[PDB]
Amino acid sequence: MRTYEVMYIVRPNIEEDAKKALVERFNGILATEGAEVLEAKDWGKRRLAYEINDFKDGFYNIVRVKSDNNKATDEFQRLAKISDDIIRYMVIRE
Amino acid sequence: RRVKKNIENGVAHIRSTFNNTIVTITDEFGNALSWSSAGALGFKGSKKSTPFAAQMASETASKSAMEHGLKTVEVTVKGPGPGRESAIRALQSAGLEVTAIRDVTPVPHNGCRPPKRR
Amino acid sequence: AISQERKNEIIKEYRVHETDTGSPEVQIAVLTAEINAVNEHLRTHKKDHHSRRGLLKMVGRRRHLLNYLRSKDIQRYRELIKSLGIRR
Amino acid sequence: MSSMRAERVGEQMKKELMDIINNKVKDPRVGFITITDVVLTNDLSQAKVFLTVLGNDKEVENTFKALDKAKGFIKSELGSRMRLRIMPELMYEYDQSIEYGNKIERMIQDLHKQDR
Amino acid sequence: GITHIDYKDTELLKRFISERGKILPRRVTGTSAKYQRMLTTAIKRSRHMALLPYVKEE
RNA sequence: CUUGAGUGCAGAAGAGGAAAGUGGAAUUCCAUGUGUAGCGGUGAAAUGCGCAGAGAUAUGGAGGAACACCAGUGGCGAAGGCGACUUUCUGGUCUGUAACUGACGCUGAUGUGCGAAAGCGUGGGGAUCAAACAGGAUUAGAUACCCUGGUAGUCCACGCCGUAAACGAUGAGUGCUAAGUGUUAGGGGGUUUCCCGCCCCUUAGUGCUGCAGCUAACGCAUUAAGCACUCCGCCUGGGGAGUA
Repeated sequence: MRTYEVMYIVRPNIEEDAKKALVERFNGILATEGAEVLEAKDWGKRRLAYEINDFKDGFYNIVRVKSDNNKATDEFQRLAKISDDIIRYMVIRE
Repeated sequence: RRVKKNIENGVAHIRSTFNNTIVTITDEFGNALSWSSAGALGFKGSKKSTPFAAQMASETASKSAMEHGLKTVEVTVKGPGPGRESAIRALQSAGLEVTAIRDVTPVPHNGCRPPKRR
Repeated sequence: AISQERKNEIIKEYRVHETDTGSPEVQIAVLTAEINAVNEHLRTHKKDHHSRRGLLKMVGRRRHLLNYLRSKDIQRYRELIKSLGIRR
Repeated sequence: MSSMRAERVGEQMKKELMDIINNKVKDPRVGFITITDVVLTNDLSQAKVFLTVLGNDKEVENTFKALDKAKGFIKSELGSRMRLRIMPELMYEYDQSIEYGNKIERMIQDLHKQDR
Repeated sequence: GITHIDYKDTELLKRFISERGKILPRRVTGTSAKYQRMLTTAIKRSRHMALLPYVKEE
């Protein structure tokens, strides 16, 4: 039973509706396999220290989940890779 | 307007190897209009590396720089050069308004192996 | 590599008296569990030689404890050897 | 007292010396963007380094009082870098030719003044 | 006595960083080796999120 | 029987190992914008590229490799070796308690594994570097040192090879024998309101200086090359010879 804090960056170019759809879909796909979200927080607009590829900024938001060892990474490592609307992410432990 | 670009704020790109010095003057975004090199002005071999060659190349570059008009400029330092320490005073004495001095040393984060021998 | 809870239940069910934690039967049982876990890991991860060295040390410890048991009391050794199904 | 070999040793020692002095001598609080030139005896046991500093006559002194401590590190790394057998002792001296040459340009004014 | 360094608390990660954005050596900051290891881990993790610069001079 | 050994319980640190993914700098190359006559090289030169637009600057892209700061006379590992970050799997060690098994221990021929770099086989990849090779330079001569390129290789997967100045040139295990002073991971006590300070005590590493003692000397000295016991490996003048 391990807590996997994960934060991810969505580009500022998205619309508000698309942004909310992204956030809800990602929390849902994170927690749908057996994980249960303990805290989903929207850190919000915050200046980056480097242009990622060509975007100056992004949206920080944090999701904290506890599950088995292969419920958090499994869908991120695919979907975040294909989905170009995400540009940065990682998952940490306790 | 490429030839006669009227801008008083560009950036000064000097480059001084341990054998040669290349000086070029660009715009703020970095559009080159003129340059000077020790190899262009009769300096060969060792005399290219000597600091006064770099200073005089800086003078002859600045001449063409204000030929089209240029007042303020920022200096970027690339590589170890024996002529760079007096270059800033050379440009400022040439009739310039140097604002920011920045040393840009490309230091690789252990990307490629350096040549073993000299 | 066996989770603490699995360790506790193995020493629960291979115990000899209610307070016993370390004894040839309990140690051999938990060592067999760890050996099987590391064997599974090496089955999945072949070129992992440090873990295999640790597994060899575990196998040696278990074999030495088994020899001690067989020399000390034969009947409990004879009933233990088939409880986990080892030492054909 | 000089041979081509000493010249090559001086050039290749200058290239590495400038690198180390400006990229590895952290601890001395007075780091300075320096230029250098090095000469050696024919037997490569003695080497003279000539360099320039930016600052006043107390900042050159602070930088020198820092180079004096750092000489050990410089010699260690330099021997760890080059194939040369015997580490030459190193002393650091200002390149007075910079100011002298500048004074050398000064009387040029006098020649042009009287002829004008 | 913080006893835990978190990479989302950028104030502490800027207090122990250079004007070049590089990690300050333990001698300059005067911290402990254990907390130094935690600090460099946190700083690298923050750098991975573009939360801290790799090379800054402007 | 519990002292050695081991399992527990509470903790600790770690570039220990294998697999996948992610990131920045730098590199070469490609494309584009500006821009003209040079670039790089050396002691000096020369080879070569450059008007077909070079080098320089700015932007974008492709691919490979290794991870600047941290970085330490630091850490981990049996050795070789292991430094970007995240996750998964996994080995070892240390501290305190210690009720638990109750000598279950040490060494270890044969045997079986791991084993730097180079090298071999089948494939893949190939950015930098670079044996061989090509050219130039240097030289009384230069096949070399220097420069311009550059193949194998350096990288990955699976096999083979099984060697090193593989070194602490010090086999493993255990016990005893003055001290002083750093440093890594812990533990405990005291003081202080409070440790974020400090002092004292202690365990396990890792350094330096030094008694007794040993050594032919250099030197080692609680990490012994001292005092003892156990087991294994090896030596008996130099060359021939690591030869037949």
